Amino acid sequence: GVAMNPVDHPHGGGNHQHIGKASTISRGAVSGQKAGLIAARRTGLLRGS
Amino acid sequence: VNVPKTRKTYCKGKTCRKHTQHKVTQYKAGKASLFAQGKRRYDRKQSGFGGQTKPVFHKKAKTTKKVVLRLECVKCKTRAQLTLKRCKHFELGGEKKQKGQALQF
RNA sequence: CACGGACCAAGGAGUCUAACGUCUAUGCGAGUGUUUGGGUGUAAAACCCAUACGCGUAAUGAAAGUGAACGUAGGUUGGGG
RNA sequence: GUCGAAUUUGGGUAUAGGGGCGAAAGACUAAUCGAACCAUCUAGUAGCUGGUUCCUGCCGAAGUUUCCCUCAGGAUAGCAGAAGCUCGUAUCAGUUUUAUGAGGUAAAGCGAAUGAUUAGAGGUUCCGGGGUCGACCUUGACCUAUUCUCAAACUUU
RNA sequence: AGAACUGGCGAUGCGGGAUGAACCGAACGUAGAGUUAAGGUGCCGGAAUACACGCUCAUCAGACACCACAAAAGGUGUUAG
RNA sequence: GUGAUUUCUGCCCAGUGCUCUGAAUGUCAAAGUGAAGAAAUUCAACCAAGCGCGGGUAAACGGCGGGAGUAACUAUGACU
RNA sequence: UUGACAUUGUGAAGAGA
RNA sequence: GAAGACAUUGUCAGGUGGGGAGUUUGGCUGGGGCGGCACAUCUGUUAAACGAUAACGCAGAUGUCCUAAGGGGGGCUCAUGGAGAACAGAAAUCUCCAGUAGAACAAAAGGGUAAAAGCCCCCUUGAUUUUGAUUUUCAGUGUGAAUACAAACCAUGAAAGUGUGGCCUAUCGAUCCUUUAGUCCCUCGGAAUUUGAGGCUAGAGGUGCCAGAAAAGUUACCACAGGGAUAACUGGCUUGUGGCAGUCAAGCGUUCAUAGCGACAUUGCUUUUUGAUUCUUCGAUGUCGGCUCUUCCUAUCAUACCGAAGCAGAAUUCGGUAA
Ligand SMILES: NC[C@@H]1O[C@H](O[C@H]2[C@@H](O)[C@H](O[C@@H]3[C@@H](O)[C@H](N)C[C@H](N)[C@H]3O[C@H]3O[C@H](CO)[C@@H](O)[C@H](O)[C@H]3N)O[C@@H]2CO)[C@H](N)[C@@H](O)[C@@H]1O
Ligand SMILES: NC[C@@H]1O[C@H](O[C@H]2[C@@H](O)[C@H](O[C@@H]3[C@@H](O)[C@H](N)C[C@H](N)[C@H]3O[C@H]3O[C@H](CO)[C@@H](O)[C@H](O)[C@H]3N)O[C@@H]2CO)[C@H](N)[C@@H](O)[C@@H]1O
Ligand SMILES: NC[C@@H]1O[C@H](O[C@H]2[C@@H](O)[C@H](O[C@@H]3[C@@H](O)[C@H](N)C[C@H](N)[C@H]3O[C@H]3O[C@H](CO)[C@@H](O)[C@H](O)[C@H]3N)O[C@@H]2CO)[C@H](N)[C@@H](O)[C@@H]1O
Ligand SMILES: NC[C@@H]1O[C@H](O[C@H]2[C@@H](O)[C@H](O[C@@H]3[C@@H](O)[C@H](N)C[C@H](N)[C@H]3O[C@H]3O[C@H](CO)[C@@H](O)[C@H](O)[C@H]3N)O[C@@H]2CO)[C@H](N)[C@@H](O)[C@@H]1O
Ligand SMILES: [Mg+2]
Ligand SMILES: [Mg+2]
Ligand SMILES: [Mg+2]
Ligand SMILES: [Mg+2]
Ligand SMILES: [Mg+2]
Ligand SMILES: [Mg+2]
Ligand SMILES: [Mg+2]
Ligand SMILES: [Mg+2]
Ligand SMILES: [Mg+2]
Ligand SMILES: [Mg+2]
Ligand SMILES: [Mg+2]
Ligand SMILES: [Mg+2]
Ligand SMILES: [Mg+2]
Ligand SMILES: [Mg+2]
Ligand SMILES: [Mg+2]
Ligand SMILES: [Mg+2]
Ligand SMILES: [Mg+2]
Ligand SMILES: [Mg+2]
Ligand SMILES: [Mg+2]
Ligand SMILES: [Mg+2]
Ligand SMILES: [Mg+2]
Ligand SMILES: [Mg+2]
Ligand SMILES: [Mg+2]
Ligand SMILES: [Mg+2]
Ligand SMILES: [Mg+2]
Ligand SMILES: [Mg+2]
Ligand SMILES: [Mg+2]
Ligand SMILES: [Mg+2]
Ligand SMILES: [Mg+2]
Ligand SMILES: [Mg+2]
Ligand SMILES: [Mg+2]
Ligand SMILES: [Mg+2]
Ligand SMILES: [Mg+2]
Ligand SMILES: [Mg+2]
Ligand SMILES: [Mg+2]
Ligand SMILES: [Mg+2]
Ligand SMILES: [Mg+2]
Ligand SMILES: [Mg+2]
Ligand SMILES: [Mg+2]
Ligand SMILES: [Mg+2]
Ligand SMILES: [Mg+2]
Ligand SMILES: [Mg+2]
Ligand SMILES: [Mg+2]
Ligand SMILES: [Mg+2]
Ligand SMILES: [Mg+2]
Ligand SMILES: [Mg+2]
Ligand SMILES: [Mg+2]
Ligand SMILES: [Mg+2]
Ligand SMILES: [Mg+2]
Ligand SMILES: [Mg+2]
Ligand SMILES: [Mg+2]
Ligand SMILES: [Mg+2]
Ligand SMILES: [Mg+2]
Ligand SMILES: [Mg+2]
Ligand SMILES: [Mg+2]
Ligand SMILES: [Mg+2]
Ligand SMILES: [Mg+2]
Ligand SMILES: [Mg+2]
Ligand SMILES: [Mg+2]
Ligand SMILES: [Mg+2]
Ligand SMILES: [Mg+2]
Ligand SMILES: [Mg+2]
Ligand SMILES: [Mg+2]
Ligand SMILES: [Mg+2]
Ligand SMILES: [Mg+2]
Ligand SMILES: [Mg+2]
Ligand SMILES: [Mg+2]
Ligand SMILES: [Mg+2]
Ligand SMILES: [Mg+2]
Ligand SMILES: [Mg+2]
Ligand SMILES: [Mg+2]
Ligand SMILES: [Mg+2]
Ligand SMILES: [Mg+2]
Ligand SMILES: [Mg+2]
Ligand SMILES: [Mg+2]
Ligand SMILES: [Mg+2]
Ligand SMILES: [Mg+2]
Ligand SMILES: [Mg+2]
Ligand SMILES: [Mg+2]
Ligand SMILES: [Mg+2]
Ligand SMILES: [Mg+2]
Ligand SMILES: [Mg+2]
Ligand SMILES: [Mg+2]
Ligand SMILES: [Mg+2]
Ligand SMILES: [Mg+2]
Ligand SMILES: [Mg+2]
Ligand SMILES: [Mg+2]
Ligand SMILES: [Mg+2]
Ligand SMILES: [Mg+2]
Ligand SMILES: [Mg+2]
Ligand SMILES: [Mg+2]
Ligand SMILES: [Mg+2]
Ligand SMILES: [Mg+2]
Ligand SMILES: [Mg+2]
Ligand SMILES: [Mg+2]
Ligand SMILES: [Mg+2]
Ligand SMILES: [Mg+2]
Ligand SMILES: [Mg+2]
Ligand SMILES: [Mg+2]
Ligand SMILES: [Mg+2]
Ligand SMILES: [Mg+2]
Ligand SMILES: [Mg+2]
Ligand SMILES: [Mg+2]
Ligand SMILES: [Mg+2]
Ligand SMILES: [Mg+2]
Ligand SMILES: [Mg+2]
Ligand SMILES: [Mg+2]
Ligand SMILES: [Mg+2]
Ligand SMILES: [Mg+2]
Ligand SMILES: [Mg+2]
Ligand SMILES: [Mg+2]
Ligand SMILES: [Mg+2]
Ligand SMILES: [Mg+2]
Ligand SMILES: [Mg+2]
Ligand SMILES: [Mg+2]
Ligand SMILES: [Mg+2]
Ligand SMILES: [Mg+2]
Ligand SMILES: [Mg+2]
Ligand SMILES: [Mg+2]
Ligand SMILES: [Mg+2]
Ligand SMILES: [Mg+2]
Ligand SMILES: [Mg+2]
Ligand SMILES: [Mg+2]
Ligand SMILES: [Mg+2]
Ligand SMILES: [Mg+2]
Ligand SMILES: [Mg+2]
Ligand SMILES: [Mg+2]
Ligand SMILES: [Mg+2]
Ligand SMILES: [Mg+2]
Ligand SMILES: [Mg+2]
Ligand SMILES: [Mg+2]
Ligand SMILES: [Mg+2]
Ligand SMILES: [Mg+2]
Ligand SMILES: [Mg+2]
Ligand SMILES: [Mg+2]
Ligand SMILES: [Mg+2]
Ligand SMILES: [Mg+2]
Ligand SMILES: [Mg+2]
Ligand SMILES: [Mg+2]
Ligand SMILES: [Mg+2]
Ligand SMILES: [Mg+2]
Ligand SMILES: [Mg+2]
Ligand SMILES: [Mg+2]
Ligand SMILES: [Mg+2]
Ligand SMILES: [Mg+2]
Ligand SMILES: [Mg+2]
Ligand SMILES: [Mg+2]
Ligand SMILES: [Mg+2]
Ligand SMILES: [Mg+2]
Ligand SMILES: [Mg+2]
Ligand SMILES: [Mg+2]
Ligand SMILES: [Mg+2]
Ligand SMILES: [Mg+2]
Ligand SMILES: [Mg+2]
Ligand SMILES: [Mg+2]
Ligand SMILES: [Mg+2]
Ligand SMILES: [Mg+2]
Ligand SMILES: [Mg+2]
Ligand SMILES: [Zn+2]
Repeated sequence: GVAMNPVDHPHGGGNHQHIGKASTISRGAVSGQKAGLIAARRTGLLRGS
Repeated sequence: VNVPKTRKTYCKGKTCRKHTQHKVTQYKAGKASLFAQGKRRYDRKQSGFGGQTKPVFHKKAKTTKKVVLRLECVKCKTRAQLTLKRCKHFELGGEKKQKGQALQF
């Protein structure tokens, strides 16, 4: 999605390739806004066994 | 400005037309009841769909507001309204200044 | 060294409508308007007509209201005839 | 460039316009795509370009005032045409004369105020401060009459 | 670039400035004759290669408002003072 | 999201988001109750999520400084 | 998503100013 | 079997909601933008001796402040300087003389004022009621501000008088709505009483883009109507800037102004620099450099002929006719 144009995906903002706003979306988010880490409780590398 | 809490001025009371003593208060506007016709016309407009209807002011350039002095007749009880010029600070019954005083402390 | 126009013919752009202002012509005139309708007919014409209605004959107040002669319907100064 | 596989391909079939479809170019969706094609609302609105059809006769402008989300536009007054009407030299006049006001520009003034500005001379500080000596000379500060040159925001005149 | 006053151009041809929005002269029905303006009168070109006193010789002389540029500084060129 | 293999992937959760069987009365609708009223109404209390508070979270979006002291010529600054 | 009202019937304890 | 008056379905209510829908995102402007306010105003000057008068002209100022810094009376006279007094010194408080304003009057500036308009003290609330007229701006509308009255009712002083805010020139606000006071008034139209509401007059809450919309961005994916009223090449005026050259000759050059040079100044040219401007072209004049080729300029690098030298020769340097 970060590779598309803004029409095709919220990520699709260009001129560099970056998401530009938090990649963690709410649960109460609306169809069409939900892309990326959806209900995400936490994020990043864990190493939790 | 500093104004006194009392002044002797002409009264329009039909019982006494002459300079009387007046309790000098300051104006504050009322609660603006919901049943004034405009407000129930507005709430009509405001309903349904179509979002905001009457405008919403934004561009305000005023620092102050004009100070309206209500004067209540001590005897005949009838109130009259008087308005001041613009001021940033207004106190009624403020402490009169005094000349020649040592600059304090 | 700004734009349209290679040429010819034909076509090609301030209209009608409703409500109005000034002005003018006309009818009648403190009145006026036959044509909604009816009568009538040589039949969309022409001719004719009741009741109404519209505007005018009073203004002024937001409104309840009130409602225009002291005087040859006034005084002074002009004024054509 | 690739050429035995994410290979090339027929036909059948599916997804349709703020929709599809996209190994992502805003690409593709019938020579049409940063929103298809068709008809209608639609003679859409245009302070913006363009055009606007016979002849003669008389008169004859404006780009200024004020207000405007006013500055390529309006309203407004002015300039202009027409229609006239009341009267017949009543009244006037982009002119002078005489009488009587008002003005502070040009010029002028700075040994007048103000502000600026060159030069000496005289006179108190007996110094503001240091020296020469167990009070005399420099420095400045003031003061007096002079001298050169200035003013849109100086000025008697 | 921007004000003041008036005159103009625009909206206007005519004669003059060769040429030309705005300069000079003059403003315009159709014509004849006379006279002029501004400008001209060697030849182009209508009009004295007119009269008069001087000055000027330039191996880019100069030649007429607006107007189509030249300065300081020099010259034992020549002229007057 | 990143983009084979190898190797490594640091610091920062204050912000913007995401997330939490985390303290609260702080704010907080409509229905509901209470008070006053002849009623229309006014006035209160109580109160959901949310906000507000608190916790976590950067292979979430993203961030990684300006100053000065300081070692025997100078210089630099392992040090504060 | 949250509350209310209605779909909405039948019972029991034990608690709130 | 599970599940159970939960849930689901329904209707309101609060929250969330660029996923989606609309819409919007000033003006002036030596192009736009950025800045700025020349957008509402005030003083001085520009302004050309009535009045008016422009530029993003020059020096400044305003969105305030004051129960007195308003109103009246009275006494008094201020800047500043000289000469004089325990500590007391430059600076304390006291005195006399001088003192046309050289001070003060909120503030910008200008004007105005000396038995005051200043300082000081005394009393008051004309910073009030009513409602018209007049001046500035002007359309002779509004608004702001102001002037002279009338009708009341007050202050002040012995009084005559003066006072309708601040000595004068600036210090501000429509309709719609809300709101408060006033008249105790009108109306809710089948008739009444109360509550509520709607009026009349007068204030306030504000529009500073100040005659008064309710408003964020991006587009190199772009679009339309126009514009040479307008920027980005040429060309045109200008020549500050850039380039080139004069004049005077203090000085340089051992000596010696000028062989060769040249400060302070000053007169110029040029348009292969850059600006300034915005006339031409926006229904289109192909935008850098190079290559190629022609021709012109001369402010001459070489070459021909020369003059000068601080030219012995050699070299060099200055110059003339030369493109
Ligand atoms: N020659 C005398 C001088 O000039 C004048 O005197 C007289 C005339 O020269 C002067 O004429 C002036 C004229 O200059 C200029 N146009 C101004 C003004 N409009 C004229 O004056 C006249 O104007 C019109 C009539 O024309 C009248 O309505 C007006 O009342 C009258 N004063 O009008 C003056 C009175 O009739 C000045 N008053 C004065 O300088 C002095 O007397
Ligand atoms: N006023 C009458 C006229 O005065 C004229 O004379 C004028 C001048 O001569 C005279 O100037 C005198 C001067 O003469 C005398 N020697 C010195 C004196 N200070 C000057 O005085 C004048 O100038 C000074 C400024 O210099 C001003 O401050 C002063 O007010 C002014 N009057 O001032 C006079 C004007 O005030 C003529 N004599 C004549 O036309 C007639 O008499
Ligand atoms: N040159 C002397 C010194 O310079 C100044 O003073 C000089 C001037 O300022 C002063 O000039 C005169 C004066 O003589 C005379 N008596 C009084 C006059 N007002 C002064 O005027 C001076 O100032 C005014 C502006 O205020 C100027 O307009 C005027 O041109 C100027 N001369 O006199 C001095 C000589 O002309 C200093 N004030 C002072 O130290 C001392 O006098
Ligand atoms: N080379 C061998 C000889 O030397 C000769 O000698 C010449 C050179 O040494 C020197 O000439 C110089 C030259 O060096 C330099 N590069 C150019 C400069 N313009 C010349 O200058 C000379 O010659 C020119 C033109 O002829 C003259 O106008 C000038 O007066 C003269 N000084 O000066 C001599 C001529 O005056 C020539 N170079 C050459 O022709 C001859 O055969
Ligand atoms: Mg892309
Ligand atoms: Mg998006
Ligand atoms: Mg992006
Ligand atoms: Mg990109
Ligand atoms: Mg890119
Ligand atoms: Mg990347
Ligand atoms: Mg990335
Ligand atoms: Mg987002
Ligand atoms: Mg009485
Ligand atoms: Mg409703
Ligand atoms: Mg609703
Ligand atoms: Mg009042
Ligand atoms: Mg007032
Ligand atoms: Mg041309
Ligand atoms: Mg065109
Ligand atoms: Mg053409
Ligand atoms: Mg063409
Ligand atoms: Mg054609
Ligand atoms: Mg053509
Ligand atoms: Mg042909
Ligand atoms: Mg008619
Ligand atoms: Mg028939
Ligand atoms: Mg009738
Ligand atoms: Mg009566
Ligand atoms: Mg009678
Ligand atoms: Mg009469
Ligand atoms: Mg008579
Ligand atoms: Mg390849
Ligand atoms: Mg191969
Ligand atoms: Mg296929
Ligand atoms: Mg469709
Ligand atoms: Mg759309
Ligand atoms: Mg679908
Ligand atoms: Mg593909
Ligand atoms: Mg793209
Ligand atoms: Mg096609
Ligand atoms: Mg296609
Ligand atoms: Mg394409
Ligand atoms: Mg598009
Ligand atoms: Mg299609
Ligand atoms: Mg087709
Ligand atoms: Mg049409
Ligand atoms: Mg239509
Ligand atoms: Mg229209
Ligand atoms: Mg326009
Ligand atoms: Mg506006
Ligand atoms: Mg045009
Ligand atoms: Mg007109
Ligand atoms: Mg007329
Ligand atoms: Mg006179
Ligand atoms: Mg003067
Ligand atoms: Mg003047
Ligand atoms: Mg002068
Ligand atoms: Mg003089
Ligand atoms: Mg003075
Ligand atoms: Mg003074
Ligand atoms: Mg001396
Ligand atoms: Mg005299
Ligand atoms: Mg000009
Ligand atoms: Mg003039
Ligand atoms: Mg002229
Ligand atoms: Mg004309
Ligand atoms: Mg003419
Ligand atoms: Mg001619
Ligand atoms: Mg000529
Ligand atoms: Mg001519
Ligand atoms: Mg002349
Ligand atoms: Mg001849
Ligand atoms: Mg001549
Ligand atoms: Mg010439
Ligand atoms: Mg030329
Ligand atoms: Mg010459
Ligand atoms: Mg000469
Ligand atoms: Mg000579
Ligand atoms: Mg000689
Ligand atoms: Mg001689
Ligand atoms: Mg990632
Ligand atoms: Mg990649
Ligand atoms: Mg990391
Ligand atoms: Mg953080
Ligand atoms: Mg955080
Ligand atoms: Mg946290
Ligand atoms: Mg509630
Ligand atoms: Mg309940
Ligand atoms: Mg929860
Ligand atoms: Mg903690
Ligand atoms: Mg951050
Ligand atoms: Mg830094
Ligand atoms: Mg650091
Ligand atoms: Mg440092
Ligand atoms: Mg450092
Ligand atoms: Mg250091
Ligand atoms: Mg240390
Ligand atoms: Mg150190
Ligand atoms: Mg060290
Ligand atoms: Mg060291
Ligand atoms: Mg360090
Ligand atoms: Mg260091
Ligand atoms: Mg540390
Ligand atoms: Mg629910
Ligand atoms: Mg519940
Ligand atoms: Mg229930
Ligand atoms: Mg239960
Ligand atoms: Mg959204
Ligand atoms: Mg949108
Ligand atoms: Mg603009
Ligand atoms: Mg913009
Ligand atoms: Mg700007
Ligand atoms: Mg105005
Ligand atoms: Mg004003
Ligand atoms: Mg003037
Ligand atoms: Mg004047
Ligand atoms: Mg007095
Ligand atoms: Mg004195
Ligand atoms: Mg003085
Ligand atoms: Mg006073
Ligand atoms: Mg003053
Ligand atoms: Mg004064
Ligand atoms: Mg006096
Ligand atoms: Mg009296
Ligand atoms: Mg009075
Ligand atoms: Mg006032
Ligand atoms: Mg108001
Ligand atoms: Mg009201
Ligand atoms: Mg009342
Ligand atoms: Mg009733
Ligand atoms: Mg009723
Ligand atoms: Mg009532
Ligand atoms: Mg309002
Ligand atoms: Mg508004
Ligand atoms: Mg505006
Ligand atoms: Mg602004
Ligand atoms: Mg305006
Ligand atoms: Mg947009
Ligand atoms: Mg540009
Ligand atoms: Mg130059
Ligand atoms: Mg030039
Ligand atoms: Mg130069
Ligand atoms: Mg050159
Ligand atoms: Mg020497
Ligand atoms: Mg020599
Ligand atoms: Mg340069
Ligand atoms: Mg142009
Ligand atoms: Mg140009
Ligand atoms: Mg063209
Ligand atoms: Mg073009
Ligand atoms: Mg072409
Ligand atoms: Mg060509
Ligand atoms: Mg092309
Ligand atoms: Mg170019
Ligand atoms: Mg030459
Ligand atoms: Mg040579
Ligand atoms: Mg060379
Ligand atoms: Mg020698
Ligand atoms: Mg050599
Ligand atoms: Mg050589
Ligand atoms: Mg040379
Ligand atoms: Mg050649
Ligand atoms: Zn009373």
